[PDB]
Amino acid sequence: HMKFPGKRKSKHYFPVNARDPLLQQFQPENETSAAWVVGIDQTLVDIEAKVDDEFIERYGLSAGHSLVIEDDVAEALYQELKQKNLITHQFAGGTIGNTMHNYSVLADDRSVLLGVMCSNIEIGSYAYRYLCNTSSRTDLNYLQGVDGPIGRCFTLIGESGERTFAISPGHMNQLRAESIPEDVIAGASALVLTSYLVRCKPGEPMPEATMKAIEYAKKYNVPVVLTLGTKFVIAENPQWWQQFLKDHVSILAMNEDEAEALTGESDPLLASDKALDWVDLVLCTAGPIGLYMAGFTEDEAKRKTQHPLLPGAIAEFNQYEFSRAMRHKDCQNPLRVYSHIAPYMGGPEKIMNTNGAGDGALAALLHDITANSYHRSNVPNSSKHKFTWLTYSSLAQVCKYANRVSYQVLNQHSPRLTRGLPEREDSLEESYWDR
Amino acid sequence: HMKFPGKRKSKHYFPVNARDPLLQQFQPENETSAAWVVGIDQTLVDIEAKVDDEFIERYGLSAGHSLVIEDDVAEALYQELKQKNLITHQFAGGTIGNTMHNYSVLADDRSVLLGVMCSNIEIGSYAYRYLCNTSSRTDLNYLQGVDGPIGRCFTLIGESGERTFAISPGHMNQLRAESIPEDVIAGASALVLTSYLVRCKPGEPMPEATMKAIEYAKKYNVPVVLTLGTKFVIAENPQWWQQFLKDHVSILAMNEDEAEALTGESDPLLASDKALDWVDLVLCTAGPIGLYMAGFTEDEAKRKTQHPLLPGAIAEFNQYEFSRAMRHKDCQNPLRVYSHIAPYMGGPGAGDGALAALLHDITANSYHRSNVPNSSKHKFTWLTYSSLAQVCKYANRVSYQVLNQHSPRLTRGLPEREDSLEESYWDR
Amino acid sequence: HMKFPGKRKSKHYFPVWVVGIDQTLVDIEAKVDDEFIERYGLSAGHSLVIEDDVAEALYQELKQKNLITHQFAGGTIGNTMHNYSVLADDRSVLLGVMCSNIEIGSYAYRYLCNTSSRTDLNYLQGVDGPIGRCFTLITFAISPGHMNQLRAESIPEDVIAGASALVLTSYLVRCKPGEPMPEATMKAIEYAKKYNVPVVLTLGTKFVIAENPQWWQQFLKDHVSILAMNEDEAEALTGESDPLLASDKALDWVDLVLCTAGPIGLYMAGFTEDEAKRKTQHPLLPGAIAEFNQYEFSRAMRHKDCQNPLRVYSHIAPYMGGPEKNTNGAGDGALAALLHDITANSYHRSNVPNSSKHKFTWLTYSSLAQVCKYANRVSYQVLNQHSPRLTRGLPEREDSLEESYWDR
Amino acid sequence: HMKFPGKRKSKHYFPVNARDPLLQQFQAWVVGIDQTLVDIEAKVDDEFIERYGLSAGHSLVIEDDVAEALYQELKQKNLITHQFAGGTIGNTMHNYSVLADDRSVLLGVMCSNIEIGSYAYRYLCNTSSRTDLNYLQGVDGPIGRCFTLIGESGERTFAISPGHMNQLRAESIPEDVIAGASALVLTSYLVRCKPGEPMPEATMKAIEYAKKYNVPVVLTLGTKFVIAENPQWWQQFLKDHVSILAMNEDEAEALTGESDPLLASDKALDWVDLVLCTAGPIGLYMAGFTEDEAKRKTQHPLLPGAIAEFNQYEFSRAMRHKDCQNPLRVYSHIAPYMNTNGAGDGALAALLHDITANSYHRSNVPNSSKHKFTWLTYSSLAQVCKYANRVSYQVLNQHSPRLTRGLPEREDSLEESYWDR
Ligand SMILES: Nc1nc2c(ncn2[C@@H]2O[C@H](COP(=O)(O)OP(=O)(O)O)[C@@H](OP(=O)(O)OP(=O)(O)O)[C@H]2O)c(=O)[nH]1
Ligand SMILES: Nc1nc2c(ncn2[C@@H]2O[C@H](COP(=O)(O)OP(=O)(O)O)[C@@H](OP(=O)(O)OP(=O)(O)O)[C@H]2O)c(=O)[nH]1
Ligand SMILES: Nc1nc2c(ncn2[C@@H]2O[C@H](COP(=O)(O)OP(=O)(O)O)[C@@H](OP(=O)(O)OP(=O)(O)O)[C@H]2O)c(=O)[nH]1
Ligand SMILES: Nc1nc2c(ncn2[C@@H]2O[C@H](COP(=O)(O)OP(=O)(O)O)[C@@H](OP(=O)(O)OP(=O)(O)O)[C@H]2O)c(=O)[nH]1
Ligand SMILES: Nc1nc2c(ncn2[C@@H]2O[C@H](CO)[C@@H](O)[C@H]2O)c(=O)[nH]1
Ligand SMILES: Nc1nc2c(ncn2[C@@H]2O[C@H](CO)[C@@H](O)[C@H]2O)c(=O)[nH]1
Ligand SMILES: Nc1nc2c(ncn2[C@@H]2O[C@H](CO)[C@@H](O)[C@H]2O)c(=O)[nH]1
Ligand SMILES: Nc1nc2c(ncn2[C@@H]2O[C@H](CO)[C@@H](O)[C@H]2O)c(=O)[nH]1
Ligand SMILES: Nc1nc2c(ncn2[C@@H]2O[C@H](CO)[C@@H](O)[C@H]2O)c(=O)[nH]1
Ligand SMILES: Nc1nc2c(ncn2[C@@H]2O[C@H](CO)[C@@H](O)[C@H]2O)c(=O)[nH]1
Ligand SMILES: Nc1nc2c(ncn2[C@@H]2O[C@H](CO)[C@@H](O)[C@H]2O)c(=O)[nH]1
Ligand SMILES: Nc1nc2c(ncn2[C@@H]2O[C@H](CO)[C@@H](O)[C@H]2O)c(=O)[nH]1
Ligand SMILES: [K+]
Ligand SMILES: [K+]
Ligand SMILES: [K+]
Ligand SMILES: [K+]
Ligand SMILES: [K+]
Ligand SMILES: [K+]
Ligand SMILES: [Mg+2]
Ligand SMILES: [Mg+2]
Ligand SMILES: [Mg+2]
Repeated sequence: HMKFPGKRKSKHYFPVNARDPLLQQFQPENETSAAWVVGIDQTLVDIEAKVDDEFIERYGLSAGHSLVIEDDVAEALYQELKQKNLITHQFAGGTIGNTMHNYSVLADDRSVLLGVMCSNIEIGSYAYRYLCNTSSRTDLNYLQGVDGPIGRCFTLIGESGERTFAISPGHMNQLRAESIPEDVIAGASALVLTSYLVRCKPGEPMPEATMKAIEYAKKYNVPVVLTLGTKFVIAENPQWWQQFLKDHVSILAMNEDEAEALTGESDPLLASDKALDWVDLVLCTAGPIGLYMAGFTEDEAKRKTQHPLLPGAIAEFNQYEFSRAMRHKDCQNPLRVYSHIAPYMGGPEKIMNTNGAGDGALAALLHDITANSYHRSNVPNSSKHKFTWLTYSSLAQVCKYANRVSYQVLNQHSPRLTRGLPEREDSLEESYWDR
Repeated sequence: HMKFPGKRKSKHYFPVNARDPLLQQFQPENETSAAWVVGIDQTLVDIEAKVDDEFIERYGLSAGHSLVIEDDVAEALYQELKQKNLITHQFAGGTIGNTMHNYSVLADDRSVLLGVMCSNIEIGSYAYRYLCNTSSRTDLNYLQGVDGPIGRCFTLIGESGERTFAISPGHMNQLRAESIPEDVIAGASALVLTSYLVRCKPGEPMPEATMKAIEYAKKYNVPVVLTLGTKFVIAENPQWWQQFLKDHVSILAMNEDEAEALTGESDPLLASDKALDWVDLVLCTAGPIGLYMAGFTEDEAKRKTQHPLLPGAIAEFNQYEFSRAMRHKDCQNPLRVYSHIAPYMGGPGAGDGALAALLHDITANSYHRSNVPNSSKHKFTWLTYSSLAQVCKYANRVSYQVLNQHSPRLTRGLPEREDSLEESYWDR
Repeated sequence: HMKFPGKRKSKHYFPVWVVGIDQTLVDIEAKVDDEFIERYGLSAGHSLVIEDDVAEALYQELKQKNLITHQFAGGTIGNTMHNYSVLADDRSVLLGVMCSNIEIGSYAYRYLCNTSSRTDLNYLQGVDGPIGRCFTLITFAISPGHMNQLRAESIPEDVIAGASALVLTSYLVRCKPGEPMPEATMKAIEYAKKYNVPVVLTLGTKFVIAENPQWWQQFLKDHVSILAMNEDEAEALTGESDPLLASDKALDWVDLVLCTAGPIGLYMAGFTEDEAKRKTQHPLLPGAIAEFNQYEFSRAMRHKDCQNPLRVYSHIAPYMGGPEKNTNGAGDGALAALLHDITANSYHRSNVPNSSKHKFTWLTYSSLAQVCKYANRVSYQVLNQHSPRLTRGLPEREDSLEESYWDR
Repeated sequence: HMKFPGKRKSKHYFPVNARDPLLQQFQAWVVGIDQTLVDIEAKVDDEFIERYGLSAGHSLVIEDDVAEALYQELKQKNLITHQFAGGTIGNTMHNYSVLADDRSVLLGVMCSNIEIGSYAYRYLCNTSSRTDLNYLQGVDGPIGRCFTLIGESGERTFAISPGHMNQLRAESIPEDVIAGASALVLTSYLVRCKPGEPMPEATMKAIEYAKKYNVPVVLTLGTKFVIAENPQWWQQFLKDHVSILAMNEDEAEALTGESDPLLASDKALDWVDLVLCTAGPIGLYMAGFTEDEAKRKTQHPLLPGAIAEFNQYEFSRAMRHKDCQNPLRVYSHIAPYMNTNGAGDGALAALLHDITANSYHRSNVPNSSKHKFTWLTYSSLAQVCKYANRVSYQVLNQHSPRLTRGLPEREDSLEESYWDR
């Protein structure tokens, strides 16, 4: 029942749901299908508000950071916002919670979320709000119970632009590795993680559970995906993250600042290319520069672009933009391919939410990767396969999609979407509304 | 931040978001505020499964009904479904929960639901599921706590497409009149009820709270909306329902059979017309016949159709198809107007979907009036933003969407219009 | 030999001048610290005059440490006439001052080597002093020199008589008293009324206008027919913070209004014959004036020439979502586009009396909506480049032969 | 901030404004010498031509008093129709900047005191904006006047009143300006001067710098008569100094002796590295050198000619004989698209654009496939002919030999819908 990733005209027909006539005389009586995506996150609740730069330093914060805070310092901040009646919005959050939420909206298929949740949920609470607000098709039944509160992210915006985060973890890192459902990760087409998962008070089991999901991920050949949580967290130990990506990660989500922190390259293109030594596919959100994508394709199946060749540190880096991504392991003679797209319709008027924008362009990519798993099980004999790809569409096309989604997330306050993209009406549908 | 009702090319520009530059020169120093819709329901959870028509009779059920059952009968049925591993789908339900859910998906604005909810919610439970599944923009913060379980609706399919429903109410009818948020209903553009709300064990407060919600609705001149839950519920006392509609209800949703039970008219058009004696606007879903709509417009502002004139018991009833609906009270020379549309693309809970579309159009008028009071769309105090012909176009398309899927709840709105610039972008 | 205004496909066939007054200026650009501004008694966002010796002190600090980045011709009306000639490929006459003896490498030298070719400077007036120096600090610091010494005898009556518009800036009355520039300006306006030449006015900062808003209003009624403006300059003139309303209130005094609303886009308001109304095919927009673009598609007339005048409005948003990163010279560019369209009407009427585009005494060649389209595009061009002066017109679409020729 | 040469769809992306966010994350002009001249155009009788010792189709110097008599009769009878800046190289530097929207430096003379309304004033108000005249030299005399005398037939006779136009001194040649250039442009008229005037000496000092810093030298011709006086000296000039030769069909027959344009250009290729000849209505030919390893063969039919199938490798980029390791001779010709004097002066500007474009794209895009070797032109000979042919067509549909309207660029898919909105 999954939607098509993007709005481009496709050469091959996409079924959308298995009840399709041609597909019904086609599929077997016993049909599995049902392709999904799973991620791990620190169950969080955003509490957004604008504040003075005085409010920032008064609580030991720095602009543009994501800093954890002590429990007593947080209650002091919580009380000052209710006193001054400064709170503007309360909604679900989490770099990966947002991503799973946006995935379900874009594809209208299920996503499983792994994390924590109050064992007893009272109405009107932060844990309650998290549920009423989470997307419908996002599945929260596999969460784990905790006797404490879920996490609170005090998103402080201040003057136009930089959005500061202050985290009251609560029990958000109390996820145990026994709570990782083996069967869910096996039938997944990607496992999505964020750099914030290692940031925890020592001894908390979240990292223990995260590595356990990766165990299952490797068992069943499920790509591991990683998004990053600010430049400062990474620059502390760049070589540790580098070593981590080689062993486990297969897909890397990133922005230009987070990337230079990892590679030492002020050029996103080079940072992304240097990253390809460690992972199979890289997405780099460069803010106003646009976004880049770098990955691998089979050298025999390369498709050369029809756009002008772009200049860059790597000459003509989009030369095979129209190739689809494969995992390095699945290639016989892997070839590096790169692509870049500029902001949609010249970008927004207002800078707005640049933090959750990257977390959204990622969801677009996940959609395309799931779509490949979905269309492969429903139409296996298709020209779209018998080569073992990673993405259903080409890098150029996936950029086209993810770029359009980021524009959606930037042009609104929240980082979570509630409405998918508008698809084209055919002639019949068009005349219907015009009649 | 509300979406536009339908996908038609509009003469007047719809702001969509109160942040629109053209609207901030227009907008005062303080927020202009969006509108919303509220409804009351028996918090329910659908539990779908196929069974024999033999299985139906084994629990005192009839094909095609919606029947309550006692707790011992319910625990036996639940155990038999888990035993044979027969359950196929579990999701949120309720005639009005669905409608409020679909409204939020279609409009992308907030909807308030009033009802019950376990005060202690354990993970994996039914009360848990209700939350994880309800749409985001549907607001459940105003539900009421209960020491019991929410309702379970066992949807049983009879192989021919027949849907039998077996209801284990639990505490779903325990909504108290104090729990009705007065301020929520005041800023609403409609209060939505379902005929199922009167079905409860004696002494339970649900009816008391219902009368209390309607009380607030009249305070602030909020239209009351009523959808019906089967012909059988109405045939019990059709003249009682008639009396209810005159006093309270302003908008009536129905299907052809539900209507015949209420008015005695096997012709939907005639039944709807008779219904207009009691309410201000009528939506009647006639299945494969299509769906009809009947309402009032000011005889001064009538806009005559440009489509061919249709034959029916009411001669040339679509003559003013293109008029907008008003409430009878707001009209000085009220005029009856009718419209009819056939199924989308020849045909393949649907009625509860076409209603949601109507709610959207009514909220859109409330939204566009607060953001652009100067526009030609408000020389008078209308009920719908669009014309009956246009509202039917929308509701018909939505019911088709609910038919082509299994569940009665939508998960994604309709495909929106792609302009020329977007097209070139994707085709690049 | 004039170009077509815009790149839109035209129903009527185009076969293929304007005069203005300015304080002859030369831009000298440099970026500086916010400390540098207060160190010389300046304020941000102004155009503040400075003395000749104080000007020499600022000039010298820029030469020592070499902070000057770019030097080019300037002046709100110098830019506008310059950009007009680039866009239309027709002549524009500029009136002002100029060193009577010009040495190679000088500032007066540069102004000539840099001014557009098709722009005609022969009617300038000689002065034994220097032209003006504008020190652009990223605020403007002005060393007037002799820029305001234009004498009214130097106003060529015959030039303005055969013109289709006279273009002025509010900066022409801002001068040390006793300098003759304002007198020369009034003489041009006197000539303009004789031969029925529309008067055009762009404004030079909110501060200049807010001092005595009620006076400028009266100026526009008597003389002005076309008003160029930005959103701030507009609130100062009318007291209406809404650009739509401000532009509307200004229509009480003038015949046509162009208001650059920065990121909001740009508005336009004018008059058209109620018989010749052409109603828009775009959605009706909301605003303080309901459905104000209802007749976006009418052509512009002067209030006097209408028998049943009707007010008509249009609004368009920034091109391609605005730029990536010079919000000043843009308005001075958007204006040039309007001039281009107005010249085209007098041009297309004099070369093609048989065409249907002259059924009435029009002001604009195109529709109000179509003109906004054109001016909007030019503003984007002025924003993407550094200087406020254009160097190449817009690219026009070629036929199939050009397509096939270049690809072959 | 330079424009792209031509309107063809390019395989490689052209940065245009060096701001372009692309090249910035990993982060060029042409100079010429001319006799400062002013065109004064007018229609005249065939009696008017002979009356001052002139012949139709020449560019003839005249005495100062012979000029004063001619000037006075044109004002008396009110015969002058247009007055504008001129000079075979003045046109070129002007037209280049119009087409490329980048700077061009011009070297010459100019009144040290310029009064309003004068000819020196007019020259500046009229010169292209982006043309830089700051490096000119001051002179205590009047600038040159070229009286363009046209007849009803169309013959454009030229009468030159040199004044001090040939007083350019070799010290006034800016050493560094020519160094960072991509071409040094000269005209056959620079050696033609009254004896003792230093103008030819200044030319040789500019050429010194050109070879010093490896700047290709360019040469355009005036009329066939200018060369037929001494064809063998011009030839000898080309070998040592010139790297690029500009020519038209008649000017060429006088230098090479070939009534066939193709052979003449080929003969000239022995002395210089690249030759362009304007063949009037026959079209235009181009000949040069390319690396034999990277030659790219045409997709057009092979043409018959004095050299059979001369367009066999039309699509190659041109190199200098010196820069080639194994040079190959390459030829191309294009016919007219869809003022016979100034049109050729325009096509030269077009080629300069492409040659600078290579210099511009090389400094901004060192990594591209377009700079493996050390090329001369950015585009292919077939593509370069397209451009210059297109420019010459514009020069004919207008009066003056200087342009005011560069080429109109192709409207995009996105833009076109905007203008259609
Ligand atoms: N315009 C455009 N096209 C893209 C882009 N990315 C990939 N393509 C094209 O899609 C074609 C492959 O179609 P599929 O990807 O197999 O089918 P799909 O329509 O379901 O995606 C490729 O062409 P091909 O098969 O090599 O050539 P052909 O056989 O389609 O002629 C490739 O050139 C893009 O960003 N823009
Ligand atoms: N095609 C079509 N049109 C419909 C339908 N229902 C109403 N209309 C037309 O819409 C017009 C009114 O526009 P509004 O309702 O005020 O604007 P809106 O479309 O943006 O809401 C009416 O025309 P009017 O105002 O009388 O004529 P005009 O002023 O629109 O020219 C009416 O004829 C329908 O089902 N199909
Ligand atoms: N594309 C476009 N068109 C606009 C715009 N504004 C006005 N028009 C249309 O231009 C037409 C008038 O054309 P002119 O303005 O005379 O011709 P032009 O193209 O040379 O300017 C009008 O209708 P018409 O029916 O085309 O004229 P007619 O054929 O009835 O005379 C009007 O609808 C705009 O922004 N974009
Ligand atoms: N249509 C056309 N093409 C010309 C002409 N002259 C040269 N070319 C083509 O230009 C290509 C080289 O492109 P570049 O010069 O590097 O790129 P450019 O488009 O930016 O100039 C050559 O093709 P290639 O790369 O070998 O061909 P392909 O593999 O791109 O098909 C050659 O065929 C001409 O007159 N007409
Ligand atoms: N998982 C996680 N998400 C975070 C953290 N800090 C901020 N975010 C989320 O990041 C998003 C903004 O980029 C919001 O959804 C925040 O709630 C953190 O420490 N962990
Ligand atoms: N992604 C990626 N994997 C590599 C690269 N070089 C070696 N490997 C992997 O390292 C292991 C050693 O062969 C195998 O799993 C390879 O696929 C590289 O450049 N990129
Ligand atoms: N409120 C309410 N909804 C019901 C009842 N019986 C069935 N439904 C719902 O009606 C929908 C099908 O029309 C499903 O969501 C059912 O759960 C009932 O008694 N009350
Ligand atoms: N709905 C409805 N109310 C009516 C009608 N005729 C009179 N009324 C009542 O008359 C009053 C005037 O609006 C209200 O009480 C209405 O309900 C009718 O045809 N329909
Ligand atoms: N006429 C005039 N132009 C000015 C003044 N101040 C700045 N400018 C010019 O206005 C342009 C920027 O809008 C630049 O060319 C400035 O040099 C002034 O007082 N008068
Ligand atoms: N611009 C303009 N002139 C007006 C308006 N109303 C009257 N006038 C003129 O003002 C003078 C006094 O009525 C006459 O010249 C009128 O034509 C108006 O709304 N706008
Ligand atoms: N430098 C120079 N230009 C000339 C001469 N004769 C004609 N021209 C110019 O050549 C152009 C016509 O080809 C016009 O601009 C003429 O002024 C001459 O002797 N020297
Ligand atoms: N341009 C050119 N130079 C040649 C040729 N043959 C020899 N040379 C000269 O020989 C030297 C080697 O490059 C240089 O001085 C060249 O100019 C030839 O065919 N063309
Ligand atoms: K890896
Ligand atoms: K939910
Ligand atoms: K009623
Ligand atoms: K100039
Ligand atoms: K006036
Ligand atoms: K040589
Ligand atoms: Mg991030
Ligand atoms: Mg201005
Ligand atoms: Mg020549």
